[PDB]
Amino acid sequence: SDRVAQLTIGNSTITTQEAANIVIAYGEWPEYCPDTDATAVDKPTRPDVSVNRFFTLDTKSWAKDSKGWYWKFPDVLTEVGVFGQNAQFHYLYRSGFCVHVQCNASKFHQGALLVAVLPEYVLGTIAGGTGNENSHPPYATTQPGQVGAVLTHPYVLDAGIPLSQLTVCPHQWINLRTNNCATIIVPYMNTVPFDSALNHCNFGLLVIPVVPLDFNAGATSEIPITVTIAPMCAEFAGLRQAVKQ
Amino acid sequence: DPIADMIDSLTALQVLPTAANTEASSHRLGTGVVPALQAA
Repeated sequence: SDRVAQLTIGNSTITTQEAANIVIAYGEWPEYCPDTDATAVDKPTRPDVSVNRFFTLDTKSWAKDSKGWYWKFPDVLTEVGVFGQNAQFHYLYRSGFCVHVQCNASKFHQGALLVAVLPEYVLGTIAGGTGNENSHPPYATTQPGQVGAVLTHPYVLDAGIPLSQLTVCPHQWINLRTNNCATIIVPYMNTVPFDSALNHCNFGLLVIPVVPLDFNAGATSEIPITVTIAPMCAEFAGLRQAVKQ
Repeated sequence: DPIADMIDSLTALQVLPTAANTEASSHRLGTGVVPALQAA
């Protein structure tokens, strides 16, 4: 009876009846910055309900030949709600996250998704194909917003590193015969206690179908994937006029 | 003695190995106490 779960934070609640555990990334819960680690001297703001709540992004469609999707954090929320306004009016930000990915299907469907969190997900290019061009990814690719982007070569994760050892990162699976959701709680990971929300992305969320989706003709062919996220201990400092990017 | 007029620094050092800490403070409203106005 641990297959049922309820996540309540702010004015939002997620219920699930077909779940695995909750993964706490590297065994650490999100926290506020203590006085020994802080360096900036001004008092930070902690809104504590209007920013620490569940945010639901756009919905993907799992087809039979999907490659995979990725999102960048906290780039997905810089234009959404009161979190997106505090991130534009302040210079520094610090927070953890609770990521929840939903995908339900019937008992006659099959497939498996790998849902992983990779910190400092730096993207590469195909270098013009032949390897001679020093190409760089565009701004819509490195920071795709709340919509997200599609992976072009998911076997090398578009960065030259294999998918087969992506499970060294905090991860869960969505196996369609077993569960319909995955939940990872991520703390703040950086070399600095605060950072910019418009210039730096802490981690990337990767959702890749390792086993492809399959069903017989006559069943439902529209299988969607929804991502719902929540900041946990959001702090903001360095107040100045609003800067969008 | 017959003749009575023949009878007849500001700062110090301290060891400071680190820079100074910052204390927490709140707002302040009142008269008479103005730490921001100086005289160069």
